[PDB]
Amino acid sequence: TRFEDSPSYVKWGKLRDYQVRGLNWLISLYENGINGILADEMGLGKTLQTISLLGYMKHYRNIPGPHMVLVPKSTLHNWMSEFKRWVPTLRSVCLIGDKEQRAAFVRDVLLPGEWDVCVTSYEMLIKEKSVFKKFNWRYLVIDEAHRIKNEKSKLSEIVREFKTTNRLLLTGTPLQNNLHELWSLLNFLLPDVFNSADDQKLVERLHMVLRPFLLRRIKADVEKSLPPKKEVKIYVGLSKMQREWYTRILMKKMRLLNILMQLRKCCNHPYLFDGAEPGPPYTTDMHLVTNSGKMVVLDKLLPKLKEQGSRVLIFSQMTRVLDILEDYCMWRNYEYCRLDGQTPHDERQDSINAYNEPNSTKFVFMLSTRAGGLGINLATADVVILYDSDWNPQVDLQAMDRAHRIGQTKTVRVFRFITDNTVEERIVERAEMKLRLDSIVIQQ
Amino acid sequence: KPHRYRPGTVALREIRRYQKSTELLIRKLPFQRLVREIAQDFKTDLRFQSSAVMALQEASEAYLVGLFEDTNLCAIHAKRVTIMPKDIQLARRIRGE
Amino acid sequence: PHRYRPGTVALREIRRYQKSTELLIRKLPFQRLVREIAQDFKTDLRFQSSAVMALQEASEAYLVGLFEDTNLCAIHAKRVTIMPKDIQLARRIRGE
Amino acid sequence: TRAKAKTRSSRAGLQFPVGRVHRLLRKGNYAERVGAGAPVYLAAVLEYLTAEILELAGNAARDNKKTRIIPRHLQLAVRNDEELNKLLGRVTIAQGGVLPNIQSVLLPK
Amino acid sequence: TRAKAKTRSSRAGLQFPVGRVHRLLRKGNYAERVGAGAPVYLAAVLEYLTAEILELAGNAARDNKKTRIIPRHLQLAVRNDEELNKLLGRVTIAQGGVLPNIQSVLLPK
Amino acid sequence: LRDNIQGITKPAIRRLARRGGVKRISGLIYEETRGVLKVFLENVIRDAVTYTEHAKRKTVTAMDVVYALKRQGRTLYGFG
Amino acid sequence: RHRKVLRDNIQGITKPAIRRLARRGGVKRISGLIYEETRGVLKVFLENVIRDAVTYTEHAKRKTVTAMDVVYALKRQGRTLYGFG
Amino acid sequence: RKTRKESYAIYVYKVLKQVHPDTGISSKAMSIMNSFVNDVFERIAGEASRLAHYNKRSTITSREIQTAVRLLLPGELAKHAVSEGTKAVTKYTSAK
Amino acid sequence: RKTRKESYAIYVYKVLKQVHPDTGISSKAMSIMNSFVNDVFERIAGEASRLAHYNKRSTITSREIQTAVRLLLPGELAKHAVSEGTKAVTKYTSAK
DNA sequence: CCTGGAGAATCCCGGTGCCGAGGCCGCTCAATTGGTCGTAGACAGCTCTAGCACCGCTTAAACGCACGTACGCGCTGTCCCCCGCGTTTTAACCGCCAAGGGGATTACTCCCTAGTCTCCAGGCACGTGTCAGATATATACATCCTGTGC
DNA sequence: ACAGGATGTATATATCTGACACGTGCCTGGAGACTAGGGAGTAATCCCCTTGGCGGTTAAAACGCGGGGGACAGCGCGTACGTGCGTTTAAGCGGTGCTAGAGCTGTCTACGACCAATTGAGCGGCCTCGGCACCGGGATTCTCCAGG
Ligand SMILES: Nc1ncnc2c1ncn2[C@@H]1O[C@H](COP(=O)(O)OP(=O)(O)O)[C@@H](O)[C@H]1O
Repeated sequence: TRFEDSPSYVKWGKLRDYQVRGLNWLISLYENGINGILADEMGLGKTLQTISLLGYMKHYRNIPGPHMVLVPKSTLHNWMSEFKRWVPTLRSVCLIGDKEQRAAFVRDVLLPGEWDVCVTSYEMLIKEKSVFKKFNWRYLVIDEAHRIKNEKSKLSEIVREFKTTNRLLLTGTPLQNNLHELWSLLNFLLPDVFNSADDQKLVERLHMVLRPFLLRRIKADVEKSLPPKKEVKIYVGLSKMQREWYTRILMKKMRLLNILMQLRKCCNHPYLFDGAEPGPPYTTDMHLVTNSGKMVVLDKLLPKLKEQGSRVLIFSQMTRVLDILEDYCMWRNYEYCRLDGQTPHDERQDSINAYNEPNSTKFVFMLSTRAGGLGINLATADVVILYDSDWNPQVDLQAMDRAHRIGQTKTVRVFRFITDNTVEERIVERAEMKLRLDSIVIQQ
Repeated sequence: KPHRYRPGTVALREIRRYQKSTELLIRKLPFQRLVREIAQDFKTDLRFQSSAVMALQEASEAYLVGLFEDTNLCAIHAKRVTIMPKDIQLARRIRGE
Repeated sequence: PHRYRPGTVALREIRRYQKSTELLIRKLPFQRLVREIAQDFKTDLRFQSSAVMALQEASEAYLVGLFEDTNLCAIHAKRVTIMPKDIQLARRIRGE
Repeated sequence: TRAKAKTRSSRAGLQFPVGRVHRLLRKGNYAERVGAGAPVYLAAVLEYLTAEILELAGNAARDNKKTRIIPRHLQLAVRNDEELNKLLGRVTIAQGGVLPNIQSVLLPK
Repeated sequence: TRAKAKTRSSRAGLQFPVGRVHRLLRKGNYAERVGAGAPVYLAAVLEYLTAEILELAGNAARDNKKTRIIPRHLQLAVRNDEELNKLLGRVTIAQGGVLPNIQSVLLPK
Repeated sequence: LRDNIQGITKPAIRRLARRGGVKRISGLIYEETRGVLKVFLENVIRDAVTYTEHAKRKTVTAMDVVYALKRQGRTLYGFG
Repeated sequence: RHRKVLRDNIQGITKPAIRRLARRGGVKRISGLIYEETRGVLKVFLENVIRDAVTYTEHAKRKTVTAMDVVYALKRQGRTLYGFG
Repeated sequence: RKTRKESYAIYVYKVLKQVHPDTGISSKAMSIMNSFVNDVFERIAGEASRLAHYNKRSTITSREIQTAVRLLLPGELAKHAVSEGTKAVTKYTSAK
Repeated sequence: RKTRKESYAIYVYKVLKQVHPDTGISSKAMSIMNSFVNDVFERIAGEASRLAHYNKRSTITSREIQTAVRLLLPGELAKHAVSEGTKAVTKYTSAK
């Protein structure tokens, strides 16, 4: 009923066997008048599908009205390049910068109305609510749809208050914690169908309710490469001082406000605490790996990595853990670099390029679990270590597959440290519960 | 070459502006940190309601403003325009610290 | 002849009166003043001795505290002599 | 039958809750017994004070070209008045600011 | 038959009247009910404060070559102690006088 | 009655000032101090007269004066 | 083993903020040593109020300081505050 | 649901409408007025209780409330408030 | 012999004889001490009543008295007074 | 810049008066027993707020600097004002006496208030929508500052 | 001394938004009627304390005078502060993620305080005496002030 190959108006865009079916589904959803969620996850041309959908609407239909694509700041340049390179005819404009530049843009382009597609970040959307609502929008595209996964939030209510005809959500993993968030997404999509808060009682009804507005695909169905990854779950016991601090925090002079987060920075390394460190001098010798179980196992395991293929990518949860591992690496004088949210934005891309250089002598690369830009092509790594596990198995999976880029040839193997019989086991148990729920709901 | 105001015009304009306004002048997060640090030595592991911090900030602003008024009056008594620690200590001792 | 310098007699008086404890306003004039003030609010008023004595005590203590504050203000103005402006400043700061 | 109840407030021509005042007096541990006319007297006094302060605040609001009374208007009304400034001398009004007051020595000449 | 009466002052070892304090607390209308240990606590606190002030006054009176405590001695004792002076800062003592204090500027050069 | 405030004499003002701790006194202090005494006394006596009027009495008592002083924040020890 | 410190919390209040307060008070010219004195005065005032409020909260057998506790402390000191219940 | 909380907002709004028909009020201004009424009520009731104890009575009456008002309020306000209270009590007692 | 009047005179005399075995007191000093005891008792009791009202309880207990003394008395006096009162209440509880 | 004079204050004795300290009397309040009832302690479930470790953006506000200028401060000179002392006048202070109001107590009696039950109607929590009050721009007006001319 | 040139500030106008004012539904506390008890008003009696008056005395105040010291105005100066400007950063906002601490309605239950009647000892009032404080007097030491 629809074209099975690349249309004419997309130049040098091939639409290889997945963009074609996605675009056909999007066109069918427009014809049926129901909004949709595209959840093929990182690996498929979601941007190309949205661009080609807009090009189809502009060319085959005569409705090139007010179009808005909401993207994070880091993807603005990428989206603009895709717009200008793959559908050049659909000329578009973007909004970014300080308040005076916003005034310049609205007075020069937005208000004159010669524009067709406007691309803006979340913060600029919040700042320009009154200056954006005046246009009768036709399409509303939200990349990283899990940003609005929670109701009662400023962005969610603001995007609800917009006058729009249709909308389209882009996300990798629409379901993260519970069905309440997916209900929020569906209620935003269809304003009236899902107003309520409501193996046959479950699963089946969920699948047949979620079918009409969701898609899920796997890269390996046709890519058939990129060999799989093995996760090794290393249980590690703690040291005597770790046990002592564990008991002292558990029973209850320091600040003990959030007991769970106190036990957190304590099952990892007691030197994130105060008083565990030695006296006034800071002697970086044996006040290190030999006093924590995870650090002992890490110092046992790293030399094997050195003797083998190497290139260990390290993922952590605390920048304090990042700093202590930095001190350990400088004590061992290992080639390393540190990247986190605190790293300046320009200072991150050159670091990635240096670690991904064809001849990169750097061995240790430390990144926080969520402090990435949702991109970071770390295709040159071979070893991935998860020093900590969060409450988001989806975030853990995304951090795992961010080093699982196509370019990768050596199969990357994941490590997961767990302090047995501690709060890490609880964390992993809740993560497993959430992961099983998300899989059984979405993946099938 | 550039136009400049005399030493004292901008001060009077600021006085008019701030006596016309009603908001708070100290920063919220620094004030909260100060309050928590003070309360910690009295008793450990304390939780503060967001209204209590605002009430404390209001009282602190009012006390400091009244003290500065009386300090300025003392400085004018001493035939000066500047306020000084001598003036502050005198005002406190007269008020009955 | 024999004459003291201007200020030693004052210091001796200061020491004498700060060492003593008895009242320093004449009882009959103070009593007449109190009755004259009390005439306005109500006529044919009678008093007890303890009431007049307590009024005199409180009035003297108030005046002594006011004079201490006034001396402080005069010292602050780099002076030794006290002035009505110092009295007014003390009253204004104390809150009257 | 049973006579239709008339509120003591409307009986005494007030706008304040005489019954609630009686309950608060009786539960306030001020004395063992409360007279009938004491809550009426107290409610009338409270109404007079509230009316005075509200009238002054409304005058200030009309002078400032706003039809709503805000704490700044309340502070302006409470100050600029001898009796009210003496009654509320040691009271801090949140978001009240201060009265415009510049000493004449500081003004340029 | 009944045993001999034992005062609660003797029960707690105090010198101040626990029963009189209890009666004053009941009749003063501070709360509806009074516990048994509250009068004992209050009597102990009052006895401690009295002991402190009396020892200060007695020491001052001995320094003045006298065996009788007078309001002058009481005032000297209260105003020479920081904590008691803070407690009784707004208190006037009849026939107490003032602390001898001359500002250094007024002293002869 | 009249002319009773002048009963508060310059030597008495001087003695009170010396107990305060002052050395030199201006000539214009005296009438200011008399006015201060007048206003303070009027406040206290008015409150005491209110107390004695409530008591339905015609004699002002030391206890009434003490009650007035306490309600004005000037507690007096040693009179009841 | 890493170390990094920022500043003291008494220095959290700033000289421009103190100048804004003085301008609202009516001050035109300010000396340079006013700021340490103002920090001391504010610290003393806060320590008194916080002591009273924490005493109230301890008597309530609670771990959370409330606006009502703060208002009660201020009223006991003699600085009745309206607008916070 | 929620626990009931009582205040004087309705009565303050009614008095405001009587004294200024076209005038509103903000929530924080209402909180200030509620605290003001509570403070004045507490002051007057405490003065009345102290008077009752001083005179060795047990009943708080209109005479005690009037005396407390005259002690608290400063002068012209006191006399106007006394007139208001006398009118209120006379109206309440006249035939009811 | 008119109606009898109470005071803390004998108890103050006993405390004085305990602390200083060879010192006497005058009538004015006794009046001052009696007024002091009355004032401290009034302050502590009023604060305890306010605490009970704030916490919505109908009793005055050792906790209310202790919190009141910690609010009123400054610092070292508060600590010593709390120790004395706790000791006395412990002996009363043990002997009852 | 030391001397020595002349006042002021300090110290030791002796005599007086009175107020503190002790000893009795009588009653009124506190201690002792017994009974009860409600207030508070303890649990339980719901739900809502605070905190701790972060991240990601944005931008107002803090920070450091240069520079000239009022301003604080020290020093001087003048003058009159306040102080110190002796004289005369005045009114407090003291003691004493008389007279009468008025505070203080006691005995009766009644009316006013606590306490209860019944009914219902005002007041409170909950939604909901519309106007008054921010906010943003472009004018128009008042203030100030310096150079220019006199 | 007076113009004009730049800069802040007020005023009109249009827009938007969220909080205030109103209507609904329901429940809980106030009003009506009744009873019973004691708190307080009312009259009478006493006696204490206030007031009014007088006369002698003596300190205290009023007054005048003379002169040295402090207040006040003026001048100079060199320095700390106010003003404008570029650079850095930390506040403020918007988010996640979870768990406890207290407000809550509901509930149970038990022990601790109120209450009553009896009775006795502690405390206030009254009366009496001796030693401590006070006052007067005389000798010794201290501090201030002029002179050379
Ligand atoms: N031209 C292409 N067409 C389709 N898929 C591609 C193309 N280039 C790369 N990919 C796949 O996409 C993945 C990276 O793209 P990605 O960043 O996931 O896009 P998106 O962010 O839109 O999901 C790689 O793993 C690769 O296998």
